[PDB]
Amino acid sequence: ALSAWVGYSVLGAVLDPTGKIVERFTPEVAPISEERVIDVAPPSYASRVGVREPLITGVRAIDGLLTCGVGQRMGIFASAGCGKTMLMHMLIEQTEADVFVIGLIGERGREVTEFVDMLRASHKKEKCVLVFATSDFPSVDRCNAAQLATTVAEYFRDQGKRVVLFIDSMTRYARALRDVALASGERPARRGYPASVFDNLPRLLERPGATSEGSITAFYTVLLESEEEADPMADEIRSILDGHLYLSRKLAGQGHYPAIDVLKSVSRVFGQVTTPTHAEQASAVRKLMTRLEELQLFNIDNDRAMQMRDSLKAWLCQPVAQYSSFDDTLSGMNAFADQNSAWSHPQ
Ligand SMILES: Nc1ncnc2c1ncn2[C@@H]1O[C@H](COP(=O)(O)OP(=O)(O)OP(O)(O)=S)[C@@H](O)[C@H]1O
Ligand SMILES: [Mg+2]
Ligand SMILES: [Mg+2]
Repeated sequence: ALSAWVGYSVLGAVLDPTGKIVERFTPEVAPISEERVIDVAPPSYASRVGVREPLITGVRAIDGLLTCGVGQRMGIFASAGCGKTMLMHMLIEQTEADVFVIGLIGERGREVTEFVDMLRASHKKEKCVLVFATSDFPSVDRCNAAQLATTVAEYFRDQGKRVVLFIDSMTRYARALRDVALASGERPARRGYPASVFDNLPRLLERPGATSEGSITAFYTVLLESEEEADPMADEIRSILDGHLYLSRKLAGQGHYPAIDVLKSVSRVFGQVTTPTHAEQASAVRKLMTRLEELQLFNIDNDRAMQMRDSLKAWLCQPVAQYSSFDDTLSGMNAFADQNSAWSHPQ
C-alpha cells in the first residue's frame, strides 16, 4: 500500500516513481496535496457515466474519422520509429483540457530529458505533470510510475477537471508487472507472463473514465515488438481498450505524420460522440479510403482516383504545431464524403 502526495503541488513538476518533485518548470501553482494510495481498484461499473461528449484533439484524422470520447481509453499501437511519442506531444499541444498527466515508463534518461525540455517549451506548462522511471530503476518503481500518474489524474478528476493521462508505454508496464511477479514466486502462464499480469493490466487500465465530477481520458502506447514473435500483450491490451490508433511504418517512412493508418484504427465510442451527419460522412470517407487503397498498389479513371488519393493523404497529413478546429475538420470531412457521392467509378 505505497502512498504518495499528489495534488496542485505537482502541477508543472516532474515526479520520480515515489512522488518526489525532482524538477519544476513552473512556479508551484498552490501548496495543496492529499496522501493517496497509488495502486487502488477501478471505481464500480455502476458509478460510471457514459462516454458522452467528444474530446477535441485538434488532429484532423482523429477528430474526423476516429473521434475520441471524454472518459475514453485509447491505445496508440505502433512498432519502433512510427511516432508514438511525437503523437503524444501533438495531442498535448492541440487538445483542450484542464490537466495533462504523462507517465514515462522505462525509457532512457535522455528521452525523459528531451520530453521535459519539450514540456518546458510549451504554452500549457502549468497544466502538466510528468512522472518518469528509467530502465535503470527496478521494475517495482516502473509499475509505481504508471500507478502514480493514474493517481494524479484521479486527484484532479475528483477536483472536477477534464484530465488527459498518457502512459508510454503499456508494453513496458506489462513487462515490469511480469518481472515483479516472477521475482516473487509466481509461475509463468502465457508467453512467460504470470497469470496475475492479466488481472493487473485492467486494474490499472479501467481507472480512467468519466464520473459525476470530472473525467480522465487516457492514451496508452503499445509497442508492436516485431512480427511473429511474442505479442500476447499487444492483443490483450487491444482487448481491454475502447479503441486504438495504429501507426504504420509504411506511412512513417514517407514522412506522412501522424502515421495513422485510419483503416486499421477505430474509436469504439465514435457512434455515441458524433452527430448522425458526422457519422455518415465518416462512413462515406472510410468507403472512399478503402475503395482507393483497393487500387493503389496495382487512364483517366485512374488519374482521378490517384489524384483524389493524394488529396486525401494531404488532408490527413498534419504537423505537430498545426491545429484544426472541429468545424474545419468537419468541413473537410464533408468535402471528401462529397467525393464519395460523386465518384469516378472505375469498376
Ligand atoms: N509526427 C511526427 N512528426 C515529425 N517527425 C516525426 C513524427 N513522428 C515521428 N517522427 C520522427 O521520428 C522520431 C522519433 O519518433 P517517435 O515519436 O519516438 O516514435 P516512437 O515509436 O515513439 O519511438 P520509440 O518510443 O523509440 S519505439 C522524431 O525525432 C522524428 O524524426
Ligand atoms: Mg515512445
Ligand atoms: Mg509480449
